Amino acid sequence: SSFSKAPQQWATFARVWYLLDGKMQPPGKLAAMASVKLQGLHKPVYHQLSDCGDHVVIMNTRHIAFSGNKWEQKVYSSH
Amino acid sequence: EKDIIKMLGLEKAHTPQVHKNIPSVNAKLKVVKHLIRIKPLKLPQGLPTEEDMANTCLKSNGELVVRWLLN
Amino acid sequence: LRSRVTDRYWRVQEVLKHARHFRGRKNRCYRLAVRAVTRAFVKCTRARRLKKRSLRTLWINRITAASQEHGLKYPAFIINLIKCQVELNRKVLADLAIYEPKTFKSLAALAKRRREEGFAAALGDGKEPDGIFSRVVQHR
Amino acid sequence: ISRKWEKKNKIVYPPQLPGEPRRPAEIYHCRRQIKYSKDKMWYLAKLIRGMSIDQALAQLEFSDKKGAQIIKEVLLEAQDMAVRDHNVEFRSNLYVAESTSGRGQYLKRIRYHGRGRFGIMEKVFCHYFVKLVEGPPPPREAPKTAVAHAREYIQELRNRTITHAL
Amino acid sequence: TYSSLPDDYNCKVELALTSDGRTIVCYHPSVDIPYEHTKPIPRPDPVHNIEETHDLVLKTRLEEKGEHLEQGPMIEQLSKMFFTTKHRWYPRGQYHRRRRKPNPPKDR
Amino acid sequence: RNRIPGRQWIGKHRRPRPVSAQAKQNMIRRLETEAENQYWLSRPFLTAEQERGHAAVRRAAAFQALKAAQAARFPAHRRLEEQLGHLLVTRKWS
Amino acid sequence: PDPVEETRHHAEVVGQVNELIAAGRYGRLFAVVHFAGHQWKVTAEDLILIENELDVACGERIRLEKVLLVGADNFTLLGKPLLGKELVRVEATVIEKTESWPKINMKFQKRKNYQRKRITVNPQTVLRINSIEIAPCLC
Amino acid sequence: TARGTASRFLTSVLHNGLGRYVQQLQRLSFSLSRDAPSSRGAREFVEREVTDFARRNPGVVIYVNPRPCCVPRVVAEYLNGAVREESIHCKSVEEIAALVQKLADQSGLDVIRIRKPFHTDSPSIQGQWHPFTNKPTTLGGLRPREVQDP
Amino acid sequence: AKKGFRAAYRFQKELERWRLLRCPPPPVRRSEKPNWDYHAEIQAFGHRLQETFSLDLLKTAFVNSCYIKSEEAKRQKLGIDKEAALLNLKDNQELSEQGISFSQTCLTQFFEDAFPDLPTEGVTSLVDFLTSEEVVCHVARNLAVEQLALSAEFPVPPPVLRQTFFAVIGALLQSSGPERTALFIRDFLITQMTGKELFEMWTITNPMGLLVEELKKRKISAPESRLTRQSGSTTALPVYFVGLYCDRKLIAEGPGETVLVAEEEAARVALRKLFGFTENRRPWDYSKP
Amino acid sequence: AGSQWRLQQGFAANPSGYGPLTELPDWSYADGRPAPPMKGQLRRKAQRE
Ligand SMILES: [K+]
Ligand SMILES: [Mg+2]
Ligand SMILES: [Mg+2]
Ligand SMILES: [Mg+2]
Ligand SMILES: [Mg+2]
Ligand SMILES: [Mg+2]
Repeated sequence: SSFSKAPQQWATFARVWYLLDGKMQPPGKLAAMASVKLQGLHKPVYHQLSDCGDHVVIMNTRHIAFSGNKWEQKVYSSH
Repeated sequence: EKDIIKMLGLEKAHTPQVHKNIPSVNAKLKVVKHLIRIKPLKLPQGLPTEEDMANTCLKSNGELVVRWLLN
Repeated sequence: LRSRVTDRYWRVQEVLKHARHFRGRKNRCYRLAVRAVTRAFVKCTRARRLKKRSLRTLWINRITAASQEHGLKYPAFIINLIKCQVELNRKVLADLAIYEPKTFKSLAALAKRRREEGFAAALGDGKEPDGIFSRVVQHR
Repeated sequence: ISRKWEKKNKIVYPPQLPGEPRRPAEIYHCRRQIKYSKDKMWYLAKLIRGMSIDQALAQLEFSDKKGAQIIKEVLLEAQDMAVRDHNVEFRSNLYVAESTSGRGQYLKRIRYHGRGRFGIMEKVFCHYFVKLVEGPPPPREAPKTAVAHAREYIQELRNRTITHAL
Repeated sequence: TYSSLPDDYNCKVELALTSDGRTIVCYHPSVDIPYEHTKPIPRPDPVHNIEETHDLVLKTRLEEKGEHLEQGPMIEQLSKMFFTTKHRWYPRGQYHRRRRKPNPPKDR
Repeated sequence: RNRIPGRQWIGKHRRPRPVSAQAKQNMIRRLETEAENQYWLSRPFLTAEQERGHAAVRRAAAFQALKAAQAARFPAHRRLEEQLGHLLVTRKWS
Repeated sequence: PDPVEETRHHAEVVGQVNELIAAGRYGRLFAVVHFAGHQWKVTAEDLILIENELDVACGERIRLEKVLLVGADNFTLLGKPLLGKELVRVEATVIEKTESWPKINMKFQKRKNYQRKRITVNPQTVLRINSIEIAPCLC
Repeated sequence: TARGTASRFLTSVLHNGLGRYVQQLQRLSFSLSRDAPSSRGAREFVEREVTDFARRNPGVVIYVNPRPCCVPRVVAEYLNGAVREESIHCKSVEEIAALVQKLADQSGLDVIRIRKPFHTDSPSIQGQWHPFTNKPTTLGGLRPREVQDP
Repeated sequence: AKKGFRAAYRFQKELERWRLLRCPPPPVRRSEKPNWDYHAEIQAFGHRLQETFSLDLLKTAFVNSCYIKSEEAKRQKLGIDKEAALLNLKDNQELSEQGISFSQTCLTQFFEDAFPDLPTEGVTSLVDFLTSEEVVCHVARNLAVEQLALSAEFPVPPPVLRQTFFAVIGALLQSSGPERTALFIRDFLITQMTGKELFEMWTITNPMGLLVEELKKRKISAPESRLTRQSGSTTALPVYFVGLYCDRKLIAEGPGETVLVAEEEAARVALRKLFGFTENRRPWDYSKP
Repeated sequence: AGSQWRLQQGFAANPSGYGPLTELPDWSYADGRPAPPMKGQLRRKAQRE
């Protein structure tokens, strides 16, 4: 790209913000793509030791649509 | 079953070995027929002669090509 | 004739020179060092076997990441590239993904075109002549 | 036994050429076989590191430790050597560059408990080492500011390279 | 104009096959961002913030006010600034500091 | 909360581990291969009578070669060069 | 697309690339070469470490013909699975014929008194790739 | 182990082999004995192979210093300044020739772990990947939920 | 007291190692070390580089005026007459001037022929960098030119070492043809720019100003900067892509931390493309002419 | 992977099996004289014979 050494490294390891709507979307399918973006498993420069990672903004999370009867069967427990 | 494998020359896996089709060999193969893969030997160019011994190659589909990568 | 070991200084130095970077009393005491040094070498060989596996796993993640960027999954990108008789291992494909964004698009474009030809043959009667990219060239 | 601290005062440096920076003085002094313990003496030694000699004596003047008087005698007699044996003027222009405590030779005794049992008692002796350097005390380092942390973190994110790249 | 992938982001890939059949060629030139797809440079964003005159009778003052918050409030300020946690902003002991390599190998 | 009594793979009560769809396909792939195995063994080229001693000279010669090689086991020759070559230890530059 | 038009279009692209390569309008070249059982992504003025000893004297110039891939900024040529020797020529120069650092291989089993320690010194060869050339002959 | 010893990248000294190849070995010095039985391998090598070795490699200077010693040694110096000590104590003639030939082919850099089996300068031909190299541009560069100015 | 001598002597090998670590010895010349024969090294120097040198020329090139002055002080100290031989020793002052003048002329010819678009200021920076202090001293030290140089105060001062290296060029110029010395310059001085990029050797401070001037020569009105891509404007790590459009056509694009930094990088890419000094450029030819 | 496709087309399951990528010599001298044969190739031509 004929960039200088400093701006070339900065551009490659840049942080990117994503927007993900949640209007009538199951949280599991919402989390599957959100997990990939957070880890950085979409960049071909990925590596666990590196700090590669992208912000994700999820809106309309009150309108998620659980499939089947999971609204009454699935339980979240803590002590 | 171990001895029959040993006495048929099948010690190393995934290495083709040629045997006759006489009943004596077939008697031993029937015992270990669940441990081996058997395919016929095809000869598109016939049996190799003494001139083309070093150019023989055995393809995966089960045919012996006498002249392999000429020139 | 009373025989005594005199080079015992070098006997323990051959062991402690591999344990200079340890934490605690393992870098000074000989009894605790040998058990640490011996376990250090065992982990060296086992990790060396896993070094090839880990790097192969890393390459597939990079290939999958660079293939999803073009809208093509990893399983579809590999089998439909082999059908074009392109024998590139996963090591160089990862390198092409990072340092050759244009070329990796062509390989991804090649795989998608080959895949779309395979589906057309199945959808038809199966008597369709092999696709312009699906023709097999045998060297002999 | 080992006695190397005493011999550090016999080192003679070559004469300095004109124009070179003035070499600050260095005075090495120690006391051997003090009845005070090794660990107890350490806290006093840690106290006076990096302070000028005048305020170092002031702090040890009112300390209630038995070793406070012992250390104050060492500093006072080391100051006299600096101004007389060495050509160090301004006897108030010295700072304690290094102070530490070592262990001496212990005497073993028998301590009785009862039921015919006993325990070995170790009479404790310790050494004190002090080095005085001519000049004002060095300035103590302040904690890293908010900008310093941000500069290091941004620099760290800029050193990153593609691991197992080509 | 046939392409398995769209020609809008990286390059305009054009595949082809040699008449002999032993080689696959592809002409893949770059695609440049058009002028209509870019926004004007926000040049005067801190126009008054960068250069503010306190008064026209006295010279301007470069008084960078500082609070020097304690270690507590400082870390939570940086963590929120860089979108990280607070556990990595604390220093480490002498053991870890000393064992770092003074001259790490450098490639390229 | 729910435990498997004793060891989880031995005894009267075991783990309820079921068979998977992948396992069924592995069995079928092996069955198809073995189905072809027992077809190629069905029709021999020669019958039992026609193979009576067809290759016995080679078998006899193979055994005779084994006897000959095993009967040659004997200590190797000892020569003067081996004994006189030890004096070269103290070779000097005069 | 119709194969009748597809072949006609393919002729134009091959001719266009052949015109581009014949006029010397290509910049830097990279190539994927198969050598010593491994595939290397190689461009001009690089180094590659070969893990096996070669019977080549130091300073000799050797030629590699197992070129899987070649390409530049504006074009890329694929092989099926190899490119012909008359299309791309790659030459490399041997620099160093050395030995690897001592690698340790140890096997240990608990409470059976079995330890085996051996050190492996693998001979190595360092190659310098000088030039990659593309012939303008392309059907 | 790798964590115990140092590491270096694959580097050629003075960009050797690019324009021309220069034999990095500079000199050798043999310290053998005329009476010690352990120096027999060194003495046989000097009489036979040293003269022929110098002809093949005119870029090295060979020093032979027969003096009373118990462990024969050969010292090899390279252009970059690295000096490598070796012992030829009680070795056959062909072993000395193999050992000396190996020292002639080495570049002289320190023999430690090499992190990568390749080295390259400017590997980013036709560009290097950045998160904007494959994302299409929106008309006017608008953000996903940005309201147009007019 | 354990009987024996191997243990006692082997530790003396360790005691020497500790002393060197505690008190490192000052560097000394290779001449004072036991293995040295000056005439043998000179002959091997010519064969190592595959060049034919004149022995009289080389020994004239490896003697510096500093060494001659140092020797004369020793002669006066001892009061022994050697003016007939010592004073009649030609230094390398004349040879170095011939080498430096030819090297700058030869390097300029290479860059003007290979890079027609480089301005007069740019090419002057390129040749000065390759003949600078740090580049030449590194090459001379790794080529055993410093080991054979007769001078006082080892290690040889960088100004003195650069003088000696170009003296060897002067000796090669009079021994072989000028075209033969040109190959020597190409093999050991042009190769020092491999990997390095323009504006790392030709430092300028106003890329935008210089770009407009170059476009006036090329008859292009003026570049216009537009923000192509951006990611995060309130974060502490923003990323901007400033692109330059002339007549609504993209010619360069550069990233950066801020818009001002990115915009200058856009001009850097534009200048690199205009001057034919990109990173995709044809690699320097090293084949036999 | 795709070994089943390669077996269908007649090639080896493993791309290292008797293919043109393995039999051919990987290096040769610049002037053009042939390189010495590989140790592996000579061994592979002895078991085939
Ligand atoms: K059970
Ligand atoms: Mg009592
Ligand atoms: Mg006790
Ligand atoms: Mg006690
Ligand atoms: Mg249990
Ligand atoms: Mg069960």
